[PDB]
Amino acid sequence: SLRITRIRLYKTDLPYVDGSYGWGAGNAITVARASVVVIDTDAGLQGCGEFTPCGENYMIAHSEGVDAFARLAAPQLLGQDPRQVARMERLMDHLVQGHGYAKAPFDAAFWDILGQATGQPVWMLLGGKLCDGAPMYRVAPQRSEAETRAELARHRAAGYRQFQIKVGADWQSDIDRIRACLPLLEPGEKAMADANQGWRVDNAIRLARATRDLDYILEQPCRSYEECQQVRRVADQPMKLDECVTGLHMAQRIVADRGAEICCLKISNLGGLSKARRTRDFLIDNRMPVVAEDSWGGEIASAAVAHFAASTPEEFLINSTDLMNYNTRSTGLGGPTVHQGRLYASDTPGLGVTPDFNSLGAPVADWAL
Amino acid sequence: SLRITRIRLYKTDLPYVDGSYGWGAGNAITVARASVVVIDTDAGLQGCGEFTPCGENYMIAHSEGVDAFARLAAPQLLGQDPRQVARMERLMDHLVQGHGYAKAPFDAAFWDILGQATGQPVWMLLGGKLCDGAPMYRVAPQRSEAETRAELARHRAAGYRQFQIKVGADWQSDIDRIRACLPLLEPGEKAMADANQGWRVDNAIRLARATRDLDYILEQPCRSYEECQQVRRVADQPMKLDECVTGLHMAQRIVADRGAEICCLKISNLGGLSKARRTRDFLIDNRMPVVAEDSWGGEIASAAVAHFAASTPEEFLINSTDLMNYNTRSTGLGGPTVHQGRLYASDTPGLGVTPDFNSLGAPVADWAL
Amino acid sequence: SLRITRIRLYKTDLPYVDGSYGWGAGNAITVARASVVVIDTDAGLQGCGEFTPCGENYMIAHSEGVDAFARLAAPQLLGQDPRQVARMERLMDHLVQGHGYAKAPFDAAFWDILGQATGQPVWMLLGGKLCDGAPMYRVAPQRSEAETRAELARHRAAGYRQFQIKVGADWQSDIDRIRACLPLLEPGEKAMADANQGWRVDNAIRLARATRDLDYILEQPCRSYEECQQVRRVADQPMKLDECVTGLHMAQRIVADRGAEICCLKISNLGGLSKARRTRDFLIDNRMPVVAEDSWGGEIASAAVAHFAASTPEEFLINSTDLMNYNTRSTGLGGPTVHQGRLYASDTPGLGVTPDFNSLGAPVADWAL
Amino acid sequence: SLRITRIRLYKTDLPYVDGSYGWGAGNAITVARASVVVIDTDAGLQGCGEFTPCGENYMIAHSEGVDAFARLAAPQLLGQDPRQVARMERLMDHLVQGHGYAKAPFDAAFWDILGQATGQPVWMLLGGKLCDGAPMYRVAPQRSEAETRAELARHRAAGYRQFQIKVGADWQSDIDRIRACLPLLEPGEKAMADANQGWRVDNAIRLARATRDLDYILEQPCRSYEECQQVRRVADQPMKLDECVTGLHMAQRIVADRGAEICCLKISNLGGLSKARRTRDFLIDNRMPVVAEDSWGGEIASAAVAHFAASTPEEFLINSTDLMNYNTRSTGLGGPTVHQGRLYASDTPGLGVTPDFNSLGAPVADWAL
Ligand SMILES: [Mg+2]
Ligand SMILES: [Mg+2]
Ligand SMILES: [Mg+2]
Ligand SMILES: [Mg+2]
Repeated sequence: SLRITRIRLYKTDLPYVDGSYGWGAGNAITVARASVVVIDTDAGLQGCGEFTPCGENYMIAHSEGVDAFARLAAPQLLGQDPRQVARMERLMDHLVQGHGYAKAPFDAAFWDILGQATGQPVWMLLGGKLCDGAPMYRVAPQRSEAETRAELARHRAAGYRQFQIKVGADWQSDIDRIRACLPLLEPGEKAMADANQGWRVDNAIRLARATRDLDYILEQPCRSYEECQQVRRVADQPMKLDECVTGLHMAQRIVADRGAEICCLKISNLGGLSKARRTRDFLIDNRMPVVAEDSWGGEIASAAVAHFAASTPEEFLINSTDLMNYNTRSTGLGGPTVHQGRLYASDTPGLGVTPDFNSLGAPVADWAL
Repeated sequence: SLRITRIRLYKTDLPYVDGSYGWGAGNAITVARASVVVIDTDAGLQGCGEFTPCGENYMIAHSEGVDAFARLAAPQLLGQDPRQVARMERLMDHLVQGHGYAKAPFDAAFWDILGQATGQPVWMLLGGKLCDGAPMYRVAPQRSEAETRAELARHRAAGYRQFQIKVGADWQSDIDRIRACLPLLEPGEKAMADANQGWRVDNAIRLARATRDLDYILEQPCRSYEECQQVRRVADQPMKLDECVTGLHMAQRIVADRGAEICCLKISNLGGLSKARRTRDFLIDNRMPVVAEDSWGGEIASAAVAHFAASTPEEFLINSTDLMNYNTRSTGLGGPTVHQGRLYASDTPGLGVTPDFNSLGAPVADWAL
Repeated sequence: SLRITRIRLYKTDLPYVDGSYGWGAGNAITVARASVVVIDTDAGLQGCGEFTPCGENYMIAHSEGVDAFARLAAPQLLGQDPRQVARMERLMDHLVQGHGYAKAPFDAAFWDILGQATGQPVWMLLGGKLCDGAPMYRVAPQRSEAETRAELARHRAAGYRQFQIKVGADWQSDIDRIRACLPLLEPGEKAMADANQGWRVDNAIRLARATRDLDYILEQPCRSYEECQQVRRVADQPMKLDECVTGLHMAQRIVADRGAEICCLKISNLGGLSKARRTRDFLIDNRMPVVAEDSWGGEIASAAVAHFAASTPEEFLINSTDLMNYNTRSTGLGGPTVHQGRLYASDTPGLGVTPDFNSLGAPVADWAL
Repeated sequence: SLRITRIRLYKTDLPYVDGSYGWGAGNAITVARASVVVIDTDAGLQGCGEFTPCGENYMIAHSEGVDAFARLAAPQLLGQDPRQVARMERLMDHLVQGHGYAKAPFDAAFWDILGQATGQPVWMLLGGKLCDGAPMYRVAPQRSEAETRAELARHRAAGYRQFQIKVGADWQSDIDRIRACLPLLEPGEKAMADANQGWRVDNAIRLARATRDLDYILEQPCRSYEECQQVRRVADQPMKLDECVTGLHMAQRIVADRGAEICCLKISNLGGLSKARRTRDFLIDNRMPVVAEDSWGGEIASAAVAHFAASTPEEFLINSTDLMNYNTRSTGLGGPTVHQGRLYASDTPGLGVTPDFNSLGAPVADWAL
């Protein structure tokens, strides 16, 4: 028998590593606001979760929305059994409809507590270690042709075989970016051109027609699924859908249409690790390749990502990412590690992460039974 | 770290409690043939699982198929970590395609071992106790109409408030059998008419038109999904689909069509608890009412059923049944308990059931290292 | 009048002529396990049939399943009239649902008995000799450039005009294999790239795109039909479906969608010569090109293949294969022949084959009336 | 080895046993014009076939069309092997397109020859005796309440349990016919209202709505399939489709829509026994109830019908009919028999009928090798 005796909410800043990070149609990242949920039990077990967006207009999700949900839910979540992850899921969904991003860090703490109570890592409770090290990608580059060929060779020797070309702000120069990058990677390598919902549908098509002879992954060219499918009418490139993959309902529709070659799964865009796990399991059973990820964050959100990716079948997992190494600051102590281009989950009980209390500060809100 | 060190296959007879069990187009269960899989490990943890068909021609499943599969798979499973349920699932699926019924006892034994290794019941590893005592039904087999009135008094006495009327042997007398049964039930009580694929489409339509002024659940009127949809065109009765619900592919088709009011989920028909869980979770998310069951069997089969039912949201769980109480003989020691017409899962680690070695006899096959 | 008086089951090892057979996503048939069914009658007419899998995970079928089926069904088949193939078909399908592969050798033995009782070869009862010598293909060859050009020349000289490029284990080098083999063929000639369910959907699309300028038959690129259709969205190459063609239900779907250019018909994957003939005749009437085959096997299986091929209209028959020539051991005495790259059925009554009792050994099971 | 040496065409009058035969929207058949084909071989095996329309405007078929087909095709069939029924089918279809009704007597004669060459009845060559005595219907009656009771009592005692009401000339009084006939038959019995393509779609709907509380079979209410489907939008009655079922293509459409509860199969409307068998087997595999019959005719047409019925699975065979007993004159010697309201095929080799050369008179056309 277990009871939740306390809920606290922490908030901190996570500056970008380079200082400047561009995405989509001219968006700006410099500081990302983190929300850390800490849940305490009468047996002295404590779990932590995290939601951090990559921009406040990236998905149907913003940083102040975690506080507002917690204020309604946390008094109603006190005295309840936290290792019963699905029971907590249904209770949080009975308290407020939608708002999945805000429930996400609570759910990760519940999975963390389940892991500690069972003496097992989170990947074990998600089915086992189906992937020994998730493959990763490098977000490189932007620079000169001679510098690009050098930096790709530094990524190649480090073990990276997959590269993201960040596009979506100017379809015409994006054509030039794609055309110049692809002869610079060698035979076995993957390039994904992510527009981050950035192109208008006509301009997306012009780019597809101009790069029709080329082998790359066309990733989220437009905002809606319907615009993306309209681009797909012309585009033969393996299409990766990301921001529009908001849950099981959209996954069902992507499957019904065979509407993408890769589905990108962001844990908090799917509304928590419980819902993210169910969407991937559905997509895997329908033999759809997936990426296992979250929007942004430090060690705590990255620990959930690592366990999500390790529990994905190796045959169908395209990549994952090391979200904690995109920041100069931290949210938790521990989390996942990176070894030779691959992302590895912890094998210790729970999420393998505890809150970095000194980085976060005193809690901004607090509910004790 | 854990390894499978021994696999034993057991076979035993399970005689029916009321002599004959009339189901379908003229079939009968007097003695059902149980198949029990016992898995040993190097840490001394033992898991067990059971498949028992309710008739050898009922679904795409028969008792001798378990032996056949076990001969092919069991040497390949020795030395493997049975706690990693999804890894075993994919291993078994890599070794043979389909034949899910035969993989089902092995899958139940893994969830048993993982349960013991975590110190938790199977319902906790399936999400939590989302239902505290599954509302039960009792099947009233194909007998005379004067002696099913007394059987519905006998089953109501045992605390059941839901009754499955076995029909499907003759549409004409089945109309009479339905019309006589319905005014013999009190407020709050439900009836389902299960034809067990027995009716021809034209006859099923005739039955549906003749009983249009009545409230009962029309269950699997014909063999195929398509046939049942042809009936549904005319039949306004809530339709339960059962035998044709073979997996997630069918679940997807049923949801796309909104093709039933109830989907029955038999563990062995879905290919084990791992796959059953996922079809359950998919249907609940699409707000399809479910029944959590298996085909037939003793305490071991019933243990997996009870944990499956307990982790199903009570809002969407129509019923389950106590399979172990249909037989005069046992497969297991322990298992689930029933109290006032509700089925309760065990709260002890693992499945909460061990093999009844004295009832089972010497194993028919034994693989060790 | 005729009655089955004895059913015997034989099992034997069929080793591959060239050691190992590399198919699909990295699989190997070093030794195949043959299942031979032998049926005796009260007029002393004997029938025989064979199911042998090309890998135990190739389709929904394994070698131990025949044994399992026979144990349940054979006591019920004694005393029954084997000439009446549809009655026997019916009976089997009443005893078990699905498991068509296991029913397949029984069905072939019945067609064998009907042929002997009517004094006609099996092709005659299948409709007549609609093809005089079925075209064949060679697997060809994974070698040098000169050694390939020379080995294709000797197969060409021997009468072969069609070649199978075995692919499916590595999309990237599979591109190279297709690109290197096509300029080595001359122009009346046909290449089929069989991935054997090997590719992930995205990689199959990459391959199809990189070889869009090339004329070849793209064969079963992915596991499921839906995945193959997703590849077909992009690939203009004639598509051959094979392992997903499991029955009439699927053929209807394929025809409705116009979803392939060639349908590959494996006798045992269709559930026997009775269901294979009906699926064949359905596709032919809808003007779909067909291949007439089976999974694997000796002379007994090949005899069923040859008569199946001989009764396929020449205009729509793509090829067949000499399965008996892939092994170093025999299941049968007699069987079909190969002349100038073409497969010829026997013209003597029945299947044209008797069991090689010296090779088969002691029967593993024997039921007598 | 066998060769067609001689083809003869005969023509004869078959007067209706009860004067005039009222069907559809104002049609009457008093004398039907039979076309009998007689095929001789070099081994002295003779085969016969028959097509007789029930009215020249009944289906896409008339009596004079057999002559026309024969004059074009018969010189091209001399020297051919008649036992190879699919080779003959495909030769005919190569010589002319469509006109299957005219090919139908030739097809029957080839099945006759094959049965003689193999020493087996045609039902054996169509799979076996899957129905022992096909159930029959009586087209009765059409008169007063006192006279209908006496007529249904003699039919009941004679074994009949199924009754056709000939309607379709006046929807308004067809409502009254249905309404007055249905309560004059007991629990087990059945009744089909055959409008024989006769109602206009709005009138068919008015009839459907007026009788929406009644248990009968709505048979071919309108001419086209689409008109029938429009009626079916409103009509919950089991729908029987007949004249519009012209072949496999239409049977595929019917299956896809699940657009009927019974399909009526007329051998000559399907283009002969070969296509008729393939269409039936397809519908039975899709679990559609069928009627096995033909348009009209004497002992030769009825022999083919009885063999067609006998090889239809009894679970799915609704009824058949004794065509020879509707006429006062003969086309053949032998044919099927009737006992206790069931139609029985012959067990002797071939069709079980020879041409009644004395009734047929001089051959109208004669082709010799
Ligand atoms: Mg992205
Ligand atoms: Mg049921
Ligand atoms: Mg193939
Ligand atoms: Mg009719």
